[PDB]
Amino acid sequence: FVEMVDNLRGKSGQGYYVEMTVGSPPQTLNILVDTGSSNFAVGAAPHPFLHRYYQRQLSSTYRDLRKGVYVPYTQGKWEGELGTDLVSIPHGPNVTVRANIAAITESDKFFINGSNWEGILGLAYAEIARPDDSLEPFFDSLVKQTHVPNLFSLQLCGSVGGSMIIGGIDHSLYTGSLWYTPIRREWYYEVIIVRVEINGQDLKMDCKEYNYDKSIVDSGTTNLRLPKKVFEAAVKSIKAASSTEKFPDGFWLGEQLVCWQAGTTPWNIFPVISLYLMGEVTNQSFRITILPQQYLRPVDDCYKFAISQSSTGTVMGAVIMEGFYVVFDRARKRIGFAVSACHVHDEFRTAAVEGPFVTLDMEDCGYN
Ligand SMILES: C[C@@H](NC(=O)c1cc(C(=O)N[C@@H](Cc2ccccc2)[C@H](O)CNC2CC2)cc(N(C)S(C)(=O)=O)c1)c1ccccc1
Ligand SMILES: [Cl-]
Repeated sequence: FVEMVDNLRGKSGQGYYVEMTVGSPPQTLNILVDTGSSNFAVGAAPHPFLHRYYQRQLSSTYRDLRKGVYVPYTQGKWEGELGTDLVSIPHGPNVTVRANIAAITESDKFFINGSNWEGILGLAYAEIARPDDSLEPFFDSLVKQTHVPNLFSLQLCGSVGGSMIIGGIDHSLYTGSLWYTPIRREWYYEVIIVRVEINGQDLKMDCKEYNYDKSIVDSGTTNLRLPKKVFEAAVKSIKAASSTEKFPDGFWLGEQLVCWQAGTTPWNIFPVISLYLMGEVTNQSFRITILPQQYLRPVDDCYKFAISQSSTGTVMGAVIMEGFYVVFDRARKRIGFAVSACHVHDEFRTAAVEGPFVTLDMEDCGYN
């Protein structure tokens, strides 16, 4: 699928986007790729931060749906006007579909001043689509209206780059074997984590903990976010493996940045981290392992701590995704992980995907 290879750009900390076109003739926009949301939504007014925006009056295929949408985030809020128009992805399959568009007419703390994107492509399911499940998401319009197979894969390469392969997989982007975890239910890309090790040390928690109340795969979130009760323990252990050097008790966020002279970065006082994921077969699991490199983000070389808490559940943000090629195999209701060809890896230890493991009572790990 060489046409689609390297079709993502970005800057550290500012997200991964793909170029799309909207309306007739096409208007070109950069659009953030987010697997943790389900609306396609673009700037539609001259917000000053925006390099460009969808100008509906210039498109003959635009059709008004005469309905509004209001999407608060955690911090990031937008409001827009629903319509539909002709959408296409230059570095994607050679098709065009009529999809839903939320013309963003007002927003607070959503756009990033200095970024080079103007929109968001929500790749999750109708169930979490705003205003409600009737608003069909982009990918579902894609598949229903063309021959494009019901699947996509992401390689996010941590100025950033990567690939979104729409409709398939490209073997050039990973090594070894793909391992697959079921999508527990189609709303977010929900999965079940069944064991967590730090440096190989289990945290011997109840595994219902690791998924309280969700575990999810989300390209639109920077961090590995862990549930309150899990975050606490994770922290204690990673803080314990790391006690060669002290650090502010607030830096284990969040609340500060940490620093070492460039090259002085203390890589190894940090443990690799492992999530075991439910496998395809009863009582079988597999693990994904990431480096401190993945969860220590460049912001003198000052890094942030990419793990954090959530009353939301686990969020396998880009901290996770950067180590792997992730295949969203909607057709078979499963997600696949393979070691990424582009992940950042030193010479002492690299990211890994391995199995099979035996693990009992995996069903018991799904919070209900
Ligand atoms: C842009 C940046 N995202 C961020 O840096 C960032 C974004 C979000 C955020 O909420 N992202 C949105 C999409 C969304 C995307 C962009 C703007 C608004 C909404 C996404 O739909 C969230 N999905 C959750 C509802 C399940 C959340 C956080 N976390 C709270 S955090 C501090 O724990 O990591 C960080 C980023 C950087 C690199 C890679 C990916 C994303
Ligand atoms: Cl439609």
